[PDB]
Parts: sequence; structure tokens; C-alpha cells
Amino acid sequence: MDSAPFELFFMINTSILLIFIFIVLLIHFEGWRISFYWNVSVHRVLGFKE
Repeated sequence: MDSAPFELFFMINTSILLIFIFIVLLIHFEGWRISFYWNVSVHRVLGFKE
């Protein structure tokens, strides 16, 4: 089963690259969803977590 991502990075370097591209990209498309999902506090869930 897929789990333990932190350890996965120790495998290859690309792992961090891809995630870095997908992550930074997602936030771009999510930035707009912030409105539709205003009722929810998904963003805050990560804002404080990070």
C-alpha cells in the first residue's frame, strides 16, 4: 500500500520535483475554488498546519 511519503523522497530526487510542480500548480487552480468553498475552512486547515 502507498504510504510514508517522507521516506519516499529519500528514494529519488524527482519525487520532490513532481510534487513541487503539482503542488504549486494545484494551489493555482484552488485559489479560485476558495470562493465556491468559502463555507468550508479547507485553506485554513493547511494555513495553520504548515
